[PDB]
Amino acid sequence: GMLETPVTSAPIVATYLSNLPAYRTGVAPVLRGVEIGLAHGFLLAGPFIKLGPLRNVPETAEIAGSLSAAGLVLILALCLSIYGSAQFQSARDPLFSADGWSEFAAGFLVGGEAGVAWAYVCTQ
Amino acid sequence: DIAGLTPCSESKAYAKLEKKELKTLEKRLKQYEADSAPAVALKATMERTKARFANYAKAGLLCGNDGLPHLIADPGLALKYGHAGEVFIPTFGFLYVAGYIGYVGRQYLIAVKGEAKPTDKEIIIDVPLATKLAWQGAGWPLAAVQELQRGTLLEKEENITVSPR
Amino acid sequence: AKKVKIAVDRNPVETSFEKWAKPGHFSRTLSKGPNTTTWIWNLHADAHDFDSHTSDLEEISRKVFSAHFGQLGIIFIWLSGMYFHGARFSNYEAWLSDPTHIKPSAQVVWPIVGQEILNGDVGGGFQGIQITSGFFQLWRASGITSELQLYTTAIGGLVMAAAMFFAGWFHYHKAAPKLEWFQNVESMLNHHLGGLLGLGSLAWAGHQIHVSLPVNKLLDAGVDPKEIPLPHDLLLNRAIMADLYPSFAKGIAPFFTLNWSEYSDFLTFKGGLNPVTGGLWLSDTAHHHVAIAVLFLVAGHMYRTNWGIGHSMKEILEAHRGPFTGEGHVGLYEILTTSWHAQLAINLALFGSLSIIVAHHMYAMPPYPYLATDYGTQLSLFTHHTWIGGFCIVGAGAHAAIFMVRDYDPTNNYNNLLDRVIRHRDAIISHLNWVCIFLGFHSFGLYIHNDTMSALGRPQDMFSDTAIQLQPVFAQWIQNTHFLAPQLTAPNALAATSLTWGGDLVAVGGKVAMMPISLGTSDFMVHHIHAFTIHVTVLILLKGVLFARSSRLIPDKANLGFRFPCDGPGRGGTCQVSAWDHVFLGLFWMYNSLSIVIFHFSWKMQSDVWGTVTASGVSHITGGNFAQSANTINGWLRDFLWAQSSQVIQSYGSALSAYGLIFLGAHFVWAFSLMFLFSGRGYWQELIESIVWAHNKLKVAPAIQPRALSITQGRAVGVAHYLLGGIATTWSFFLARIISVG
Amino acid sequence: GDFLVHHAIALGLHTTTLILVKGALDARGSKLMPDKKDFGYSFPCDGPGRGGTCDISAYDAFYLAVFWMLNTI
Amino acid sequence: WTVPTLNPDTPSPIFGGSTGGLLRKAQTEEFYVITWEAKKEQIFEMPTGGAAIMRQGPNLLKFGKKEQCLALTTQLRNKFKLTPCFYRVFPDGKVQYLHPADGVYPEKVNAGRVGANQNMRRIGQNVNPIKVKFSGRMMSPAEI
Amino acid sequence: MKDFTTYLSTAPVIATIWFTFTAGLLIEINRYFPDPLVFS
Amino acid sequence: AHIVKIYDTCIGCTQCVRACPLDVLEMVPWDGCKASQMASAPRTEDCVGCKRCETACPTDFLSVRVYLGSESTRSMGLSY
Ligand code: CLA
Ligand code: CLA
Ligand code: CLA
Ligand code: CLA
Ligand code: CLA
Ligand SMILES: CC1=C(C/C=C(\C)CCC[C@H](C)CCC[C@H](C)CCCC(C)C)C(=O)c2ccccc2C1=O
Repeated sequence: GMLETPVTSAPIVATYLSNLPAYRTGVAPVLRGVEIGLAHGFLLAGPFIKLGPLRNVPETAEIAGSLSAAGLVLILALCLSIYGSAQFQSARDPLFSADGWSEFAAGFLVGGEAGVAWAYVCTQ
Repeated sequence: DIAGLTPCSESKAYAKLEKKELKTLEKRLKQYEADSAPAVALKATMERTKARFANYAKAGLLCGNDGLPHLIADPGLALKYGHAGEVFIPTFGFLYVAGYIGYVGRQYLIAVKGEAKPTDKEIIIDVPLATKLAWQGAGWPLAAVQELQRGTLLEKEENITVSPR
Repeated sequence: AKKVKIAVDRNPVETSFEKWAKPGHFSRTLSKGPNTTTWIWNLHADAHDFDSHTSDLEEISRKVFSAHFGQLGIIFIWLSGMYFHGARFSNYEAWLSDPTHIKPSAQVVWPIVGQEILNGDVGGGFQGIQITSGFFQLWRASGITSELQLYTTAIGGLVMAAAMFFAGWFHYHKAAPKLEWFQNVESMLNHHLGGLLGLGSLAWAGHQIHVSLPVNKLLDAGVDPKEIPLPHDLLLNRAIMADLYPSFAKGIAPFFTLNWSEYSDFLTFKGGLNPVTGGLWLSDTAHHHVAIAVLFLVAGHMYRTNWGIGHSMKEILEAHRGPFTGEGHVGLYEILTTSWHAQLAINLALFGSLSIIVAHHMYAMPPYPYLATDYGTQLSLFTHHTWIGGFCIVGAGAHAAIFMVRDYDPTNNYNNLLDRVIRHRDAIISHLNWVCIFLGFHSFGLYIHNDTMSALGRPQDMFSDTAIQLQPVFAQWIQNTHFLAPQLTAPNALAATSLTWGGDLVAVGGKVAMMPISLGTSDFMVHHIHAFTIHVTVLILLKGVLFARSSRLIPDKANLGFRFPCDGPGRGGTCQVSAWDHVFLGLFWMYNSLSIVIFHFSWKMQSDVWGTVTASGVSHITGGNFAQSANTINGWLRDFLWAQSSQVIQSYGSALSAYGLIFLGAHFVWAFSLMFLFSGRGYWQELIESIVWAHNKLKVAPAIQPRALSITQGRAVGVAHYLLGGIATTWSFFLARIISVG
Repeated sequence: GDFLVHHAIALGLHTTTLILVKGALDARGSKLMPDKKDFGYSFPCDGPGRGGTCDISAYDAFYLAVFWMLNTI
Repeated sequence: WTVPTLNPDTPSPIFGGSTGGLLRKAQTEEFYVITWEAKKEQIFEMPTGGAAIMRQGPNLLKFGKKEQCLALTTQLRNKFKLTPCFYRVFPDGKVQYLHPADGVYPEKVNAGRVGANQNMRRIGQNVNPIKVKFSGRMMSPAEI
Repeated sequence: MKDFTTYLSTAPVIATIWFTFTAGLLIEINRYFPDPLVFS
Repeated sequence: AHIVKIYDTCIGCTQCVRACPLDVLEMVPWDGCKASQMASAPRTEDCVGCKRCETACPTDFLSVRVYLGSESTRSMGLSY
């Protein structure tokens, strides 16, 4: 069969993945979308603020960077939505279905924008 | 003169060009000894440079505003004004040699086609035959024309393979 | 316990010219003679492919052994010519008197068709082509002081060349070693470690201690070369040597009584560069070769041959067995004693990597007198030995794939290191694939980021020392550690090994020989370009080796062979799947990667190291513009290629005008090659059909049927012309530039 | 100076015409591929057999001729 | 001769495994199974890379595409003089048998086979492309 | 000796001698008649 | 699926069948040649278009011809 390896087949690694929102079955797709969106949205603000074109402005740097992070989350939400449209047109987990993914994309937008807003509040 | 050109012997720019080249050689000369090996070589170069500029002027070439010789290719203009040696005469000089080489090679190729194994006569040259054909090629224009008139120069259309059409 | 012994066969082959008159005799396919022009190319392509002519390993080994004598004989003719031309057509004797003002020259051209202008004014009342091979510096270091000494070496070189060709004939036609002889790897390593490298190093130490050191000590003192004692007078008269080095007054007793400190006067550990000549101390170099001699002589007593003591290489390999690697190194010993290609793959890899290491160490630690201040020699030697290393490494991939197709046998390799590597090749190539993509974005993307920010008028947004900074902190730490090594970690060394680490510059004849090299943002960016282009070359070559036998596209690629064009247009198209084609593609990337290496070296040296010393300070050739300009692609185009190519394009009418011609001609050959790379033989075979018709019409059609080159030969002809044109273009550009200004 | 450049232009026109004209007159077939018409204007190749047939279609003759057109212009 | 029936419980060679094996296609579209009898335990080369030991008696392997199965078949027949046969297996559980289609390898002529895609003319007797134009789809003159 | 003279008759050997001769003739002519541009 | 056609110049050498790496071709009885057998292409849905069969055919011009056509998972030679 496939080449066995500790990275591919280890107990500690398997348990960690099984607890991630993507693999945690039994949770509504919308809730998983919010949990995933919040984590990525919070991180997405970092690089824009520190290395953006308006990084050296004292107060505008925080606003401009976070506002660009919010924009990228919006674009990503569109990518999630159209992916579901193309992939699911006609199985065990509700997420991998036309109904499930549409809820998942909506949750990501709500969670992602909340994370970007929450990141801004931390700064000011 | 022809096409607005002027004889190099009467060209101001042509004369100035010779001084520039000789001046460059003279400048390098004065950093050596009188009869050292480098000095002798440089003096020899200067002699050839002076001879070259005299020969081209003596040949009656035409120089442009650049002061460099230009050649006349039209046979009528060349023979009219004595420029036959630039392009016209060398034209028939080359064709004789070019036809010589081509005719000799064609004679050898026909000669070995009659042999049992022509391919082995091409990688491994039959030197005695090649030398024989090399000397007889001096009369190629006569032999070439006689083949044309007797109709043995070209293959028949029916003996040449062609693709579907 | 097969004894190690000499074993030969008497008169294996007859010496006759019969087969000289039968081309293709070596191969069954070509022995029948030509029918199409394809036969001619096949004759030269397969001439040295011994492994395919016969299946007998013994016959293959005997041809390899004698073909190596022919290579040695050719090098001796080449070496003899270099020494001879130094004696008869050089200004070496004048150069010894005034090394800092006279340009080395050892080639003279005849006065024909006006080519005598290439005999430039080089100094010493001599006219000739300036050489960048560094032979004058090598001869001075060894102690050569007259053209007679050069002449005798050339005559000895020809005698050695004759001996090498006799040996090849003797050991193939008269006394050919048997296969069991060639397979004494333990014995060969013992002799090559202690005998070739070991005694060779000791013998050269003898020359340096007795000839080079005394002669160069007086030359540096200013003594006229003609008034220096001859090397044999130094050898016969211990009184003379005692004057230069008092340690010689005690003879060899200190060596045998272990009072080795007595020899401190000529066996030194100074470090740094000799201030008078700008090269390494020869007393340091002598102690180096004495130390290296002992290390290798000890190394040559490690393997067991006939007297029990020693190691068995098979036993070492089989003992190194771990939990993560299955069987381990089992089976490698049989692979490496029955496959010449496997041996060649290893040796080319390390021999090429060594040639690249030589280039870095020789420029940073100039080992010859007056080598450093001769910028043309420094640039040429570094660039020459980088190119040699590059080609050898690509060959290592080529002959690793040949082993994989021809000499690999699954029965002998089951669950060993070799087998397990093949069983996760997708994991290796997929990860190496991602690393290359990552390195391409984060190294070349930075240049694109800088070029766009600069064009937009946003210099503060660029990656540079005056903007967002990328400091090689790790490299800077190492430079400082080596600079302070003599204080605490190498107490008995007087100076740092190189002046690149730090300290003060050494200037010879008003020119900088070596000075500290600073690493900044531009150096950070260029280095990660090197890592990118090297990693990609590994990807291409390693992919070819791992997928030589099969892939998910061609499950039976081994049966097709090592060198085939494709498996047809099916499966979407399978052009260039063979392992030979991975060498073909790998050559382009090796050329791409080494071109940046030699551009990096050329610009960095001129900008930051090379220059003229004056009262105010050091003025460099390009005035320190590397730091601010080499962070954009536009900077390289304008400041490096466009500005420095001024010398080559203005060369006409001077002694350097030859480089101008080759600069254009190289551009031509390179573009000519794209005809073979961008086309396919289908077009050309149809074109020849119409051309053949004209010859048939005139009864002048050849008996050997014209054929368009094969698919593989089109790719081989393309890459050879592409490399020659590209490399020759840089070669002309470098020499015309550095000779003109350097 | 104009003499040399004009003759280089003629080389460009004649060579580009050669490639394009061959691509058209040989489009329907050739000795190496007598029945090329049955495959169409644009196909990859006929495989490595018969010595190799890379760039044998009439589409490929046009493809090679574009290079010479750019060079000429 | 009758069509063999595949036995899913057939033992497989001694192989550690590799990364060149089946992918997600096998679980969604199809995969291929090759079976044969081995006279003695021997080492052979896997078309996916590596070496495997064939058990004495029946052996069974699974491959991702047909060409991989027929590549192993060539190795077993030419070197080991064996007579392997392989199937096409679908995710729904259906099994399709092929090679040898009728029990005799195609290289050997056998009565009962019906010629397919045979044109009783030469290549040079095909019609011109103009005569098969506007036939509803791109059609070569050879098809008609 | 027959085989050796056969080897000298091979295409690469003949071409080397022939072009060595041809080149030498052209070089020698330009040595005694330097800079020929017009027949004159 | 590609198109594979056998023409009446076949001499029944069987080389095309041996060359095929996907068992697309087979030999069938015939009376039009000395060998009394002809090549057949019953399983063209498995053809990948390698043209190894055309490489192996001795007749001039070829007696087996492959016309690349519509692509699919099988004809594109994919294992994924
Ligand atoms: C490649 C083509 C070509 C071209 C464009 C020219 C062009 C020219 N030729 Mg040349 N010529 C050529 C080939 C060519 N020639 C060849 C192959 C030969 C035979 C070896 C000659 C022999 C020749 C002679 C003998 C003369 C010219 C002359 C001329 C000039 C005017 C007449 C002429 O030829 O008109 C255009 C050209 C053509 C239509 C092609 C055929 C030209 C024939 C062969 C010559 C015509 C001469 C003409 C009747 C002279 C009348 C007197 C004149 C002062 C008006 C003109 C510069 C005349 C001259 O020197 O004028 C100053 C002249 O006397 N040519
Ligand atoms: C005059 C002496 C002599 C003679 C008559 C023979 C005769 C023979 N040898 Mg022997 N041989 C000799 C000397 C001789 N050998 C020497 C000196 C060596 C040591 C290198 C060898 C090594 C040797 C080997 C290893 C083999 C032979 C073989 C042969 C046979 C065929 C050789 C052939 O086809 O050569 C024709 C080949 C050439 C003329 C090429 C010459 C290559 C040399 C090395 C010059 C290289 C120049 C180099 C490329 C220059 C750069 C090129 C660039 C400027 C373009 C034949 C029985 C072969 C054999 O028996 O096969 C069954 C065989 O495998 N010989
Ligand atoms: C391989 C390297 C090498 C060689 C060949 C030499 C050689 C020499 N060294 Mg040097 N040396 C070396 C390395 C070397 N050295 C190193 C690495 C060091 C650093 C430790 C030194 C340090 C050093 C010192 C300090 C001195 C020498 C000296 C000498 C000379 C005399 C040695 C002596 O007393 O020998 C004693 C005896 C022998 C070596 C045996 C000789 C055996 C002969 C050749 C046998 C001949 C037999 C034959 C059948 C007879 C001919 C018959 C025929 C005519 C018919 C000698 C020229 C001495 C000298 O004079 O310097 C100027 C000296 O003082 N060396
Ligand atoms: C120690 C070095 C070494 C040795 C001993 C060999 C030996 C061999 N190699 Mg390997 N190889 C090496 C290095 C080496 N290789 C390197 C560095 C590379 C990377 C470029 C390769 C890449 C390589 C490939 C890709 C192949 C081989 C093959 C072979 C085998 C046949 C070679 C042959 O017939 O050549 C005959 C020689 C020629 C046809 C002459 C080539 C001339 C070149 C292209 C000229 C280039 C320009 C010139 C140097 C300078 C300008 C010339 C001027 C006239 C303009 C043989 C076992 C072949 C094989 O089948 O192996 C099993 C094969 O396919 N090698
Ligand atoms: C300048 C010419 C050029 C370029 C840009 C590339 C680029 C590449 N080659 Mg190629 N290659 C070239 C010439 C070139 N090659 C030539 C002439 C040959 C023939 C010898 C090859 C042969 C060859 C081989 C055989 C291989 C490559 C590989 C690669 C890849 C290296 C790793 C990577 O992904 O880097 C990152 C990509 C880049 C640096 C490209 C430029 C990226 C820009 C600057 C930034 C991105 C733009 C941004 C998103 C904005 C887009 C906006 C737009 C959408 C509106 C990469 C795609 C290797 C590969 O695939 O490795 C995985 C590989 O195996 N090449
Ligand atoms: C130009 C070209 C050709 C045509 C090139 C050919 C046929 C090679 C020509 C070599 C020389 C010029 C011909 C043989 C010369 C003889 C040795 C005779 C010479 C006699 C004297 C003049 C020396 C291909 O065959 C080809 C194949 C595959 C991909 C690309 C291409 C490609 O681009």
